[PDB]
Amino acid sequence: QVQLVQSGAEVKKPGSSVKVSCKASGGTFDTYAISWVRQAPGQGLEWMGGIIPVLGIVDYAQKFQGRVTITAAKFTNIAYMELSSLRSEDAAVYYCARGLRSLSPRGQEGPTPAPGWRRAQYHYYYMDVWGTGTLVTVSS
Amino acid sequence: QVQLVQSGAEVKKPGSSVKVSCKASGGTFDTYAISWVRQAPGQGLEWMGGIIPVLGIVDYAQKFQGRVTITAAKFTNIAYMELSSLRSEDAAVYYCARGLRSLSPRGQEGPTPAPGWRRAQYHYYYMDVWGTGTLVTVSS
Amino acid sequence: EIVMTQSPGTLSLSPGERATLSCRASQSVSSNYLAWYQQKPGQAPRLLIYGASSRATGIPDRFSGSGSGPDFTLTISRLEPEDFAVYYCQQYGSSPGTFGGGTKVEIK
Amino acid sequence: EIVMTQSPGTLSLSPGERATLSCRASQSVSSNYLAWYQQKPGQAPRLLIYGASSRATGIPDRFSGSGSGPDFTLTISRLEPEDFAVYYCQQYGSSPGTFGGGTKVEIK
Amino acid sequence: CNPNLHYWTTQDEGAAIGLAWIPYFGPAAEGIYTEGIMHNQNGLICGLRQLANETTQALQLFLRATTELRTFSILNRKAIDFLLQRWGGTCHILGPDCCIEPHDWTKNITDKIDQ
Amino acid sequence: CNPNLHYWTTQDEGAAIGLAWIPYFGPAAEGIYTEGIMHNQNGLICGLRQLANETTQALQLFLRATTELRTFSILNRKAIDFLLQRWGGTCHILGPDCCIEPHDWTKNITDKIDQ
Amino acid sequence: CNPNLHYWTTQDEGAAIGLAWIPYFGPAAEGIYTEGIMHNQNGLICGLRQLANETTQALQLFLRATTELRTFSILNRKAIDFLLQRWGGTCHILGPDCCIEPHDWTKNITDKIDQ
Amino acid sequence: IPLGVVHNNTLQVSDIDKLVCRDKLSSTSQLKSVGLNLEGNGVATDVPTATKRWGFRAGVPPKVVNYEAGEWAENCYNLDIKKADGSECLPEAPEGVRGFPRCRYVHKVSGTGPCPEGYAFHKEGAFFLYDRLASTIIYRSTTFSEGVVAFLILPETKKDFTVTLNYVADNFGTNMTNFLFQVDHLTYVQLEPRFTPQFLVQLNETIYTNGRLIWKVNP
Amino acid sequence: IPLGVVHNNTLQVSDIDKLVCRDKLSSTSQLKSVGLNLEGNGVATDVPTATKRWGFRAGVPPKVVNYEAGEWAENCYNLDIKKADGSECLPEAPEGVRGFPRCRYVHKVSGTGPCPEGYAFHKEGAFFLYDRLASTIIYRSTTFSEGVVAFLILPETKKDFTVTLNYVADNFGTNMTNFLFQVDHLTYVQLEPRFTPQFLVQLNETIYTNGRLIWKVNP
Amino acid sequence: IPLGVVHNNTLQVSDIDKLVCRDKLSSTSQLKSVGLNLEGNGVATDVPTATKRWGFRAGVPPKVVNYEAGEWAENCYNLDIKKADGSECLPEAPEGVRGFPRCRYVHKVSGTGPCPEGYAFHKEGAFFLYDRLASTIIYRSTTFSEGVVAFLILPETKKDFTVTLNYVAD
Ligand SMILES: *[C@@H]1O[C@H](CO)[C@@H](O[C@@H]2O[C@H](CO)[C@@H](O[C@@H]3O[C@H](CO[C@H]4O[C@H](CO)[C@@H](O)[C@H](O)[C@@H]4O)[C@@H](O)[C@H](O[C@H]4O[C@H](CO)[C@@H](O)[C@H](O)[C@@H]4O)[C@@H]3O)[C@H](O)[C@H]2NC(C)=O)[C@H](O)[C@H]1NC(C)=O
Ligand SMILES: *[C@@H]1O[C@H](CO)[C@@H](O[C@@H]2O[C@H](CO)[C@@H](O[C@@H]3O[C@H](CO[C@H]4O[C@H](CO)[C@@H](O)[C@H](O)[C@@H]4O)[C@@H](O)[C@H](O[C@H]4O[C@H](CO)[C@@H](O)[C@H](O)[C@@H]4O)[C@@H]3O)[C@H](O)[C@H]2NC(C)=O)[C@H](O)[C@H]1NC(C)=O
Ligand SMILES: *[C@@H]1O[C@H](CO)[C@@H](O[C@@H]2O[C@H](CO)[C@@H](O[C@@H]3O[C@H](CO[C@H]4O[C@H](CO)[C@@H](O)[C@H](O)[C@@H]4O)[C@@H](O)[C@H](O[C@H]4O[C@H](CO)[C@@H](O)[C@H](O)[C@@H]4O)[C@@H]3O)[C@H](O)[C@H]2NC(C)=O)[C@H](O)[C@H]1NC(C)=O
Ligand SMILES: *[C@@H]1O[C@H](CO)[C@@H](O[C@@H]2O[C@H](CO)[C@@H](O)[C@H](O)[C@H]2NC(C)=O)[C@H](O)[C@H]1NC(C)=O
Ligand SMILES: *[C@@H]1O[C@H](CO)[C@@H](O[C@@H]2O[C@H](CO)[C@@H](O)[C@H](O)[C@H]2NC(C)=O)[C@H](O)[C@H]1NC(C)=O
Ligand SMILES: *[C@@H]1O[C@H](CO)[C@@H](O)[C@H](O)[C@H]1NC(C)=O
Ligand SMILES: *[C@@H]1O[C@H](CO)[C@@H](O)[C@H](O)[C@H]1NC(C)=O
Repeated sequence: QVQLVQSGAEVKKPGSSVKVSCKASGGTFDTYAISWVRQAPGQGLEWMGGIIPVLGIVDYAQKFQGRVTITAAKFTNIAYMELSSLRSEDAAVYYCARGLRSLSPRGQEGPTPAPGWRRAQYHYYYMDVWGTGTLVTVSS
Repeated sequence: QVQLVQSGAEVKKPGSSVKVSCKASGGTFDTYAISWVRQAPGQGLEWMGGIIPVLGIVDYAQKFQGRVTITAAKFTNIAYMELSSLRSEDAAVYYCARGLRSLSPRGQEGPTPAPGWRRAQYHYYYMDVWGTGTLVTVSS
Repeated sequence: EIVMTQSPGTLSLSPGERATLSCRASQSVSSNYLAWYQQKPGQAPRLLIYGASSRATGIPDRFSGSGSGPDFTLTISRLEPEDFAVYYCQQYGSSPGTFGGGTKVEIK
Repeated sequence: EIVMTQSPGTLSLSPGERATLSCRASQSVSSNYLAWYQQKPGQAPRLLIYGASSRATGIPDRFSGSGSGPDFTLTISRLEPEDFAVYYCQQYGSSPGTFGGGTKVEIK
Repeated sequence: CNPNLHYWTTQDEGAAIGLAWIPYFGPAAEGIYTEGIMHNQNGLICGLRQLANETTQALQLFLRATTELRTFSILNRKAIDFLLQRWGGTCHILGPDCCIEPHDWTKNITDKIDQ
Repeated sequence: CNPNLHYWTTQDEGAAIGLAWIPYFGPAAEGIYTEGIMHNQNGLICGLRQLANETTQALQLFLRATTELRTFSILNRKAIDFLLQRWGGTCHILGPDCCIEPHDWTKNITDKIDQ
Repeated sequence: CNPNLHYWTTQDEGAAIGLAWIPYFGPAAEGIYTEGIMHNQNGLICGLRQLANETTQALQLFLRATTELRTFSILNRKAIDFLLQRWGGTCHILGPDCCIEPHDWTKNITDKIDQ
Repeated sequence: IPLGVVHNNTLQVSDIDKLVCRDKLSSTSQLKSVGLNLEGNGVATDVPTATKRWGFRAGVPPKVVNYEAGEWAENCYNLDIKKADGSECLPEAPEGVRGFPRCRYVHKVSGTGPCPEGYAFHKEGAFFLYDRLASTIIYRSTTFSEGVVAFLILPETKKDFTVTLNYVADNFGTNMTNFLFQVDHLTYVQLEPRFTPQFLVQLNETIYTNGRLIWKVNP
Repeated sequence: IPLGVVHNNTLQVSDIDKLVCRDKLSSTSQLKSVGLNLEGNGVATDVPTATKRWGFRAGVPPKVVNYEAGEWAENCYNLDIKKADGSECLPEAPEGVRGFPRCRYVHKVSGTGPCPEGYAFHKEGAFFLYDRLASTIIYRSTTFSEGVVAFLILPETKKDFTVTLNYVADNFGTNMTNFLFQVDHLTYVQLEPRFTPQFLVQLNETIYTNGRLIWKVNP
Repeated sequence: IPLGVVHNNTLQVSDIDKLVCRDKLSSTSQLKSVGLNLEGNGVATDVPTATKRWGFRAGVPPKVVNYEAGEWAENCYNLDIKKADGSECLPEAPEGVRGFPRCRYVHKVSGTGPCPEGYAFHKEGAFFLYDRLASTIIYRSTTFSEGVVAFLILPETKKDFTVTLNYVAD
């Protein structure tokens, strides 16, 4: 049994860059897509792109374009999100999960290409393994 | 020069199992017979079975049958006595010692044959190196 | 991303009572790949159902899902005190997949 | 097991005094393999004699043993403060080997 | 098959080299090969590939049968078999197998016959 | 001695294998030998053991005298000595030196005389 | 050049060893060589020094053409080329190429012709 | 081993059991081991296929043979195959083994998968042709072509007889395998088996021009 | 190095300088290297003997030859011998060496002793026969038979020419080696030289049946 | 590769294409690989010369040939050279390599320097003669003579056929 674990809670200033971390703790993250959520108070789980240390493609959520970096070192057991331009709306409990425990090209779907232009593909699957949460408190 | 070191004094409750440890400390215990005694107050040295880490067989004392495990890991420098079903009679200072630092045939003695039945044989020699002792206090 | 909502949003139930939770996607979910998961406040979520109805590993018989297209449900038999969690849905049959806002199950 | 006793059991001696300690086995010791060793309270024991009479490594001339069969002795010359120890015997001439109850040497 | 052969071989020539024979005074690894392109004259190029495929099965059967990791010995061993096949240390002059050419020997024999 | 021989050899035959010729599609290590039992025909079995023991001394003196750890080429070298012994690059026939048999050449001398 | 040669060689002599043939009953290091001192009769050794320097060029050009790292089969290869050079196919009896000595066949051929 | 002989510019095959007295071998300089590529037989040389042509088995002693001459390859492979945890799948090339330097394109492939214990090997027994060495085993980061070998006696006559592609593997052949063609960590091509090395370069130039994470051909 | 020759199933031996015009060698396929065991020669094959007939010396290089065929062994050894502190006694076998797979019984031996520096060699020079390989040195955890190697020429004719016993060692020959045969990790029997592999099996099965730390045969 | 041939104590050199019907090779025992030293040829054998004879280059596969006999060496060298950063410069001798057995003096040298990537080797192509092994490479702590290798044919006849210095590199 692998227990995904988040770092503890912390208080951050607006505009800062928060490195949100998850440790595999009883496994590694090597080739699996580690999906993330933002459980802002009163909200559901807002999704962020999957991290694959040994990546081909990793994703980025549309609502976090330019805001969240999805990244990990190859063959590591620590996965990270980099949340830039932090706002009080981002105060949330963050969680990691294994959302497709093998990012083969099978997990690569998307809108079709146009003649002369191409759309990229990515598809994550069931978040079967979920970790503990970290509360990021954000001032403003 | 090797000087055996026994753990220090401890207080234990009756019914417990005390694993008494001794370090070779300037040697190892590898193939050597490490004999043990129990110096209960008012008594002499009650003998316990010799331990060979890299064992074929190890010995046992009759008074400790079903009471003491004679054991050490292969090629280690730590030797142990597991004193189960502890009673007030076991309140004693325990010591480890080197005697016959090579289990071999001179170290294989015992009752004579009775055809149809077999006897195990083990023997230890003069104990030249004695370690420090551990007082195990046993409640009642 | 994909829009998802949940309903009734609140279920006032007695332990031992059977009740049904509903989730609705703005789009049909391919292969009926909708997940259900639950957490009580202060807890990490656990996957209950995947594939609209199939039970996730280690999930008791009390949890049984259903549905097709964009329309899915979870029926919980003999709801236990430990199950008065906020239930959430997530679409995995499409991409980007998406989460709903949750349905709260609470003791009556 | 094997029974062994020691005697007189107490020796009140002056430093510098010569004295003899005795050990008795219930059985003859093969090859006269009786050991003598001594400890003061708080000390680990040290082998003095092995083989009934032979001196153990690092042992001064003041210690000399003797005996045969089950009957053995240790003579200590010029007894020093460091030698007002409890002396014990052990049989290595049989198996399992055995220990005596000790003979106490004390200052007069 | 492919009748167009782009081939290479080793620059194993002797009188090609002056003082560059010293192995640390030249490429000594990549720049020591030749190349060229040839047509399938007489069907040789595709014929060789078929030979090579037939040889491959025979060879792995011969390789599993040995202990040596690296075969360097095949060219020498086969040169030895070539002479042994022609002459296995035994010879019959009148045997068609000893690979003897007595055609001018005959002339020396008849020159003697005629004296 | 033990007059009998229980022996094994390598399956070094030719097309004895179908598709299992690929080393990764068959035993390729333990199941690639043959075996049998033979009697002491002509005293051969115990005779060979003595030869092998005499050979062992000759062989280890050789090994001590060389630098090659795995002299697997030793038997090809032996084949070379067979050929050199038999014909050291020079072929004499009147003595049994090249082991050529000219004896029935008499018939070809006779035929030349009669042409 | 130096006409006074101190040389050493391998103790490769066959019947030189009694029971010391056993790998760990002989010196196995320094006491496994023979040696001596000779005068340079006819300037032979100085001639060999020149040969060895010319050979080194030919040899390294050869070595650079292969993949074998530690060879010795190279001298056996010279024995093979010797045999192939001399009899690489057919034997031309009266040819300068076979190095067959048919000349004394005259004794046996003449005896037959004379009958 | 049959021996091919070139005679009167014709390749003839001399069965070993048949004696051909006209064949003259004056020197071992006439004896050449030739490495030939599996291209000259008209078969597919792409990555998905090559992966299908590879697999693993333990209990097989390793084997290497040398060679002196050979064919040029349109395509070679350079493999550095790892397990999901980063450990090696392939053996290290032993001393003396070097990657084959005569390839117009080299399909360098990495990525991860389960790598069942054994040596990676060719399914039809083709030899991996390394620089002047051939084996039945794939070695780490070492370039090779796939091929066959032949041994010939040559006549005494004076005849004398790049682009790196980078791919991301997916479990190395476990029924379902897909590859990506990588240009950069942000730039990929989904790899479809019907496309050539030239195609991949041309598509790389197109994506490169148009701002560059993984894109399709869209024919 | 003499060469045996087989003529009408009769051994003849051809000396290096003796020319035999009847020895017909059409190819090297007739040349064989044969490993024979030190069993059919009438010597003791037990464990104590094997220890006695072995010894060590440092500064003696390793030597290896191969063979294609040989005898089956009644008695093989597989040794994993350690110094008292756990350091390895025997050298690692080099790559390509495999334990000999043709043994009815394998005397697998472990235990400890002083292991004088050097390589372990046979006292009369017998070879350690590994799978298809003969060498002068005993290698760690590798099965071998002990024997001699013959070379010979065969006529062109169509003739085509398990149980592990676990023991524990005592000091490797320091004027005594009391071996115990292991029945289980808690059951050992005094090894007596007249107890054959077969008797050891019977002793193991019998005491196991009867409930089994040391025992003796008491015959 | 030419072969020297000894004829009644006279030398002739046999070319590959030179056919001599007079040369009989009854056994491979008549063939020798001989390691000759760079000494009797009148060259300097001193310390700075030996160093000038050595240099480094990468990209060269290593090569070894054996030899059976050779000349006594008055001047052998033994190098155990480290890099400027303290790590080993020279390659380890491979299995089977021991130094030259017959040296009057051994010019053993240690010390450090920048160690250009490559193998230390002879400028003239001379071989490093080790115990019955000749190579193109210098190995750690191993004694060698400097020399050349001849191959030759001998007649069938019964002719049969230390001080340590301690230097530092800069
Ligand atoms: C020497 O020359 C011979 C021909 O004379 C070659 O032998 C055959 O070559 C053909 C290709 O031309 C091979 O055919 C293909 O084999 C692939 C591999 O299959 C292996 O694994 C399966 C189990 O999954 C086994 O049953 C099979 O025997 C093999 O071990 C298949 O995947 C191929 O099928 C796919 O492609 C074809 C188009 O090519 C489609 O029609 C199919 O639907 C499918 O998508 C195909 O079958 C054939 O296997 C070779 N062997 C034999 C015995 O016929 C030798 O390979 C060549 N020597 C060397 C070293 O290459
Ligand atoms: C090739 O074939 C030959 C025979 O033609 C074998 O050579 C002899 O074989 C006999 C056995 O048949 C050997 O005899 C025995 O030698 C033992 C070893 O002696 C040496 O080592 C000990 C220990 O270090 C030294 O003390 C001793 O001085 C020697 O240096 C002896 O220990 C044996 O004696 C014991 O056993 C016999 C019964 O066999 C009892 O009668 C004795 O009382 C005693 O208990 C015995 O002498 C003989 O030594 C071998 N060599 C020679 C020159 O004769 C080859 O071994 C064989 N080679 C191969 C590779 O198989
Ligand atoms: C086989 O035998 C032949 C001779 O028949 C030897 O071949 C050449 O021999 C000459 C004479 O010994 C060598 O010449 C010497 O080279 C030294 C090294 O110079 C290097 O560095 C300079 C730059 O500083 C470069 O220009 C040059 O090319 C080299 O890379 C010089 O230092 C020597 O100079 C001294 O001696 C000469 C007289 O010989 C004086 O005139 C000078 O003033 C000075 O005192 C000299 O020039 C030549 O290098 C050898 N050839 C090769 C390829 O090395 C073979 O060496 C020999 N082979 C073997 C294996 O033994
Ligand atoms: C894809 O095309 C680009 C553009 O030509 C290649 O990048 C250039 O490579 C050459 C070397 O061959 C360098 O000198 C240029 O500086 C590179 N230009 C860049 C990065 O802008 C690129 O290598 C090609 N492909 C792949 C598959 O990696
Ligand atoms: C000694 O006896 C035991 C008990 O039968 C043998 O061990 C069994 O071996 C078989 C395989 O042949 C296994 O399936 C059993 O599970 C084993 N049993 C136990 C308890 O381990 C053992 O091989 C015998 N050893 C000998 C003859 O050397
Ligand atoms: C491949 O498919 C077969 C059925 O044809 C199945 O038994 C096997 O487990 C599958 N292997 C993998 C790796 O999916
Ligand atoms: C073996 O016995 C001899 C006396 O015969 C003795 O000198 C030697 O030291 C003893 N060796 C060992 C290892 O005990």
